[PDB]
Amino acid sequence: TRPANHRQLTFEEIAKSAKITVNEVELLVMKALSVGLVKGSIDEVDKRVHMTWVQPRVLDLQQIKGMKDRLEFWCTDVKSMEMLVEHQAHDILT
Amino acid sequence: MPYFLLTQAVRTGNLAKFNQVLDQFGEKFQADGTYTLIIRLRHNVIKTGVRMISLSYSRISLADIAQKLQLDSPEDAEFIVAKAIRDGVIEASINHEKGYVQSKEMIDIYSTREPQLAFHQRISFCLDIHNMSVKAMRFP
Amino acid sequence: MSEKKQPVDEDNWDDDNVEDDFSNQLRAELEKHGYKMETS
Amino acid sequence: HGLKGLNSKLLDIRSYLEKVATGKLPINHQIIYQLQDVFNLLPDVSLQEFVKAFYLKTNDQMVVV
Amino acid sequence: YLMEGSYNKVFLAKGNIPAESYTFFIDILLDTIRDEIAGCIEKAYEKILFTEATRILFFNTPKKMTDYAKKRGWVLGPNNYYSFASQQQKPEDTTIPSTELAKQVIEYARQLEMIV
Repeated sequence: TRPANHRQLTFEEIAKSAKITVNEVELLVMKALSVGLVKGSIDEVDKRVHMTWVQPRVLDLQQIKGMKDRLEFWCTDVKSMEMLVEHQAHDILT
Repeated sequence: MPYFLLTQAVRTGNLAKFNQVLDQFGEKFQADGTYTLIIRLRHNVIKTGVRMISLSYSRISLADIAQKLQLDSPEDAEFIVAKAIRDGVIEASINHEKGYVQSKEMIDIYSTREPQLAFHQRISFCLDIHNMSVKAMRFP
Repeated sequence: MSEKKQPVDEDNWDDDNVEDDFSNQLRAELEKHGYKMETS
Repeated sequence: HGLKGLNSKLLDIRSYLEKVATGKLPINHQIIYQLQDVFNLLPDVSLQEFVKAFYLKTNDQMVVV
Repeated sequence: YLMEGSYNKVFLAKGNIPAESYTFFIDILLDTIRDEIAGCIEKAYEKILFTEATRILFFNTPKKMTDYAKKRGWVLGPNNYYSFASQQQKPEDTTIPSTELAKQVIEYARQLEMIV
């Protein structure tokens, strides 16, 4: 849902949403590692659960609108500065 | 020879040795007309003396460096270190009670920062000489 | 040059650059560092 | 790579917005958003989320320069 | 003496001067020295006691140091002055220059293409 990253997550956030105790967060997130929805290893010093990859599920009308916001934003940002690569460096090529 | 031992007294922070050089060797300096610096070079040597100590030590106390550089008083030492920070000479923090000066090692200059940024001026210096060699080659 | 203004107006020498640092600082030194034995 | 990469980006994102409007199905489903979310390993959105890749950014340019 | 700095030694030499007519200029020499007590002494020191700053400013309890408590800000502490917080502003300095480092490679790689 979020664009992240904001990849590594704090245990208190999992203890908020999933409302699970601190001692049980291990079994929780590590079981998802075997299921395959997330491969992210867990950082157990600060007890923060790090995420890798992602599992997409279905879609919603607000997801397409949320897509065009953060998807085309990659299109308008890169092509804008890509013209800067085309502009200045077209003289040294010719 | 009169101008030789001068710089030998610049490497040291002694006032009695520096003033004796000005008295005996000041006659040779009259023909050069270099007397403009001798008043501001006293402030230059005290920066070399404190840089020698600050680079050799992590922490340097104002009371220990007082008589070692013979500033003789705590109050003018607070004035020198203040102007040393104003000139960007020293990074030392100072804890004022009596007081004393407690500094720490300055780092993070590292590798990825200074050398590659300086190499921008090095290569721009070298690539211009490539043109200097071509221009000199075009005459023959 | 010889033009313009300037005409009007191993060795031990190489080690003397470092050797003069011994003259104004810490002598050589044997006697003093030899006296520090029985000091403390 | 920016031209041909981001033009199909705009052509599809306009047809994907057209989905809600008309032409539904294709729902698709699900292949559209699935690999789009594989593209989402890095978005990269504001700003670049490179705090871990920042020092590593110039560190790859370290020896090249 | 301004490089000592003075402050003290200047005012002692201000006791006897021929001068002559310097009386008007030594009053402006005050103001240009007086505003340096705030500028020179910090940054950066931790805490300097009340009467220690008064020793340089002379007088007894002038409104100049009261104007300093306003202007500096900085801190007005009881029987002491503080540099909080802290020492000051805690420069990181910035994580942004990683951007301009990529900008430096732009023209640098262009200079490699100019030779070519």
